[PDB]
Amino acid sequence: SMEMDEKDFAADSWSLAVDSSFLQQHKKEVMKQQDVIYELIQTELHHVRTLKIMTRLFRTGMLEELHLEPGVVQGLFPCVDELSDIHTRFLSQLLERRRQALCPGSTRNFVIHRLGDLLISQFSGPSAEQMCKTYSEFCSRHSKALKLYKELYARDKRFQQFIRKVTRPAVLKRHGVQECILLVTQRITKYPLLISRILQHSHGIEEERQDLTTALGLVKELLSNVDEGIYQLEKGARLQEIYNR
Amino acid sequence: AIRKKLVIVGDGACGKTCLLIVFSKDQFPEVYVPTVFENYVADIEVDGKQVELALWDTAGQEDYDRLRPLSYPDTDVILMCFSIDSPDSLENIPEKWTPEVKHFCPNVPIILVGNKKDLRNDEHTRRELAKMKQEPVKPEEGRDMANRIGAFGYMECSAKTKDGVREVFEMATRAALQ
Ligand SMILES: COCc1cc(C(N)=O)no1
Ligand SMILES: COCc1cc(C(N)=O)no1
Ligand SMILES: COCc1cc(C(N)=O)no1
Repeated sequence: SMEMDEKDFAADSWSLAVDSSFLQQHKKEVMKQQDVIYELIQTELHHVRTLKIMTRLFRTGMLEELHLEPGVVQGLFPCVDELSDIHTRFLSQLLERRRQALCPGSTRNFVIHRLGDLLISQFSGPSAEQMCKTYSEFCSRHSKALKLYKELYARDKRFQQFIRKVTRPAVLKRHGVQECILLVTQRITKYPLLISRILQHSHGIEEERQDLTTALGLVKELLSNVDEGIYQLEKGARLQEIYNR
Repeated sequence: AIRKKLVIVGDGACGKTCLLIVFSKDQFPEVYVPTVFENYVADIEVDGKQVELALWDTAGQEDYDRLRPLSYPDTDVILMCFSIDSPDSLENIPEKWTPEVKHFCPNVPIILVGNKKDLRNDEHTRRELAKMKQEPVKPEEGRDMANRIGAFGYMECSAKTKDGVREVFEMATRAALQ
C-alpha cells in the first residue's frame, strides 16, 4: 500500500480517523454508518495489498531469482494479475468517493452518503461477469496451488531459502503463500456481511436504503454463481475420476 | 516456534468472529467492534512450548458449500462454536457441522465451545427464549453434545467479558500439538 492511503486508514474506526471536533457535529446513526463504510474500504485496501504481495514479492521474485520449470509460477499464483486489476480498480473508485467527500482544508474529515450506486456498478454488468469468471477459476485452482507450494518447499533448497528470506520481515507475519491464497478466496464472502451492516444504518435516505438492498442482492447472486462453478483441479487427475464425479 | 492452523466453525449467530477479534486484540473493542476478521498469527507459549497459531474464520461461508471447504486444508485444530443464548445453534452441531469437519479434517481434534456464557443469567435472554418454550444451554447439555460428537473437549467463554477466552486458545494450541 502507499503511505497516503495507509495513514488515511491507520485508525481502528472512522470515529477515531476524523478530528473529534468534526465527529461531534454528527448524529450517532451517521457515525455507525461511517464506521462500517470505513471498515469496507480499509479491508479492500488490505486485500489489494495481499494481491500486490502475491504479484510483486512472490511471483516476480520467483521469476527473477529462481529456475523453476515453466508453468510452475502460474500454478502457484493463478489469476493474480486479473484479480489485481479488478480490486485495484474497485479500490480506486472507493478512495475517489472518500476524496471527493473531504471538507475543504482537510485530508481526513468526510462523510460518504452515496455508496450503494458504486456497489451496484461493481456487482453488475461486465465487471460482475469478470469477477464471476475470475473467482470461479481461482477457487477451482486453490487446492492445486497449495499442494504445488508444499511440494516445492519440501524438495527445492533454493525455493525454501527464497520463501524464508522474503517472509522473514514482521510485516509479512500473516502473509505467507498459503495464507495469501486463503485470504483471497475468503474476500468475496466478506462483502455481504459488510454491506448488510452498512444497510442497517442507511435507512435515513430511502434512495440509499434501496440502492444498498439492490447491491446486497447482486453480491449474493455473484457468490451463488461462483460457488456453483467450482470443481477443484488436482494435478495428475485422470479423466475417469473426473467423469465419475 | 512450530506453525499450527486453527479454524473456527459454527452458525452465523454463534459469535465466532467476536471470539477471534477479542483474542487477537486481547480486549473487547471499546469504540468499534469489527464486522469481519481477515486472519491473525498468534504467538502462544503453552506448557513450555512456543507455537505460531494461525487463526481463521468461516463467517460468510455458511451458505456456500463449495467455497467453505477451501478454509479446511491442513487445519491442526477445529473450534466448533455454538451460542449459549441459542439452543438452535447447538442442535445444528451433530448432523450439519460435525460430519462436514470429520470429512475434510479427518483425525483433527475438535473443541466444542459454548460462546456468550454471560447471557446464561441475562434476564432479557431468558424472557426472549421462554416465548419459544426454550432456555439458555445448560453446562451438561454442552458437555453431553461434545461427548456425543467425539470432541477432544468442551469449554465455555464470553467474548464480552473475556472470561475463558485465553484458556480456549491455550487448550486449542495443546490439541494442535498432540
Ligand atoms: C479510544 O481509542 C482507543 C480504542 C480503540 C478501540 C477500538 N478498537 O474499538 N478501543 O479503544
Ligand atoms: C489474548 O491472548 C492471551 C494469550 C496468552 C498467550 C500465551 N499463553 O502465550 N498468548 O496470548
Ligand atoms: C489437506 O487437508 C485435507 C483437506 C482437503 C480439503 C479440501 N477442501 O479438499 N480440505 O482439507
